[PDB]
Parts: sequence; structure tokens; C-alpha cells
Amino acid sequence: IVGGYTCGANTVPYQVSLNSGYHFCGGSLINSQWVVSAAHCYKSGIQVRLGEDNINVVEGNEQFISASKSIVHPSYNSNTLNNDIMLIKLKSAASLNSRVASISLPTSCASAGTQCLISGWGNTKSSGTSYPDVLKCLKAPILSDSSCKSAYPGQITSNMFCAGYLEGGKDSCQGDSGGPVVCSGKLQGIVSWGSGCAQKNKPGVYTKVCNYVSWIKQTIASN
Ligand SMILES: NC(=[NH2+])c1cc2cc(-c3cccc(-c4ccccc4)c3O)[nH]c2cc1Cl
Ligand SMILES: [Ca+2]
Repeated sequence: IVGGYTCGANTVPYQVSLNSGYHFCGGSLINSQWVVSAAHCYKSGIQVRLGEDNINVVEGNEQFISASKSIVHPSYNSNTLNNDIMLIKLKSAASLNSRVASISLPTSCASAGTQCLISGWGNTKSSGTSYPDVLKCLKAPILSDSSCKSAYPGQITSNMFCAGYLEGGKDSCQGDSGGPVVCSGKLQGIVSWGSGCAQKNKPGVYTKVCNYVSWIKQTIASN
């Protein structure tokens, strides 16, 4: 997160860190046994780390659980990043409390102008790499479809939306990949891609979760 602030320990209880010996992507807890992240974060040997704040210090509240299976969307296109969503089933269920809690899936899509909270342990520099130890947060609005397509002509599908600041300075970045975009307490987006981080007129593009609710529910129901 570039231009964001320190969230404060456990103030984003649904945030998870996907770990393979280091933090490589974020994700969101949607029930005690399933996490939603981005398809491009897929790899084998993933350990899901819940209740984290400082990812390099065990401070208490952490629950480290191995992923039993990862289900990348069948129509995921790695070249366009269309359908960039993945579900991860945990080997055992997590214990939910106040520090670890799941976030709700939306019933409707959000409108432009909705203010959302994006969080993660991704890069904090737009020019260079600086990865933080604790969780960063950023409040950002969903942009209109016209502004989004004007910024990324020919690359936005109906399963994507832009959120951010066209002036640059505040944005999500690499490492935040796979994590949550929550608006009015519902998970509306997944950090997917963008041109650089916090660059002028190049907002972040997020997977539009409201288009995948039936898929998520049917898939969980059958696994
Ligand atoms: N808001 C933005 N401007 C933005 C920037 C990046 C940058 C990345 C990214 C860059 C390099 C590698 C990965 C990556 C690839 C495989 C696994 C994990 C991360 C990224 O997600 N993802 C991003 C998503 C967003 Cl919205
Ligand atoms: Ca920790």
C-alpha cells in the first residue's frame, strides 16, 4: 500500500497473508474454512496466516493453517487477468473471535463513488521496494466505468473495476495482490493489477466479486 496508514493490530480481522516461507499475497477469510484471493497468486505449498499484524513477529492471535486445496476460476486468463479469483480451502477450520472474523460477500455490486478499505503488506514505494512488517490500510473510492476504461482502454472486462486516485500517490501495489477491497462491510473487490503503483491516471484494477457470488457459493457447496 503506497500513501496509506498503519491499520492498527487486528482492526481488519478478515485479512490473511498467504505464505510460502515469505509473504507473497493477501486474501480474505469468508467463512472458517475458506479464503478468497486472486488466481494469479496461485502456487502449491501455501500456508494461510490469520490474525496477523506484524508478519515477521509472532505477537499472539496468529493461526497458521495449511491450505487443503486452491481452486483457481476455470476461466481465469493469465494474459488478461480476467476472472482473477481463487478460493482456498483450509486443512482445518480457523477459530473465529474478534481478532479473526470472516467478511460478508455482497448481495449487489457497489456504485462509483463508494468509499472502500483496501489493506495489505505490499510494497509501500511506487518507485522501489519497501515492504512493511505491519498491515497498511488505504481508503479509496470506486471510479466510474468511463474513467476506468479511459485509463486502461481495451483492458477492462465486466469482471473488473477501478478504485483509487487519478492524481497518484495513494494506491495498492505488489504484495497487496489477492487481498480485500471492502465497502460498507462487504467484500467487493480483490487486488488484481494496475500499471505501476500510485502513478497518475493509472488506478488499480480489482476483480469485481459481486459477479462471482453464485460461483463461490456453488463451488464451496460442492467441495
Ligand atoms: N493498484 C495497483 N497499481 C496494483 C499494482 C499491482 C502490482 C501487482 C503485482 C506486480 C508484480 C507481481 C504480482 C504478483 C504475481 C504473482 C504472485 C503475486 C504477485 C503482482 O500482483 N499487482 C498489483 C495490483 C494492483 Cl491493483
Ligand atoms: Ca506476527
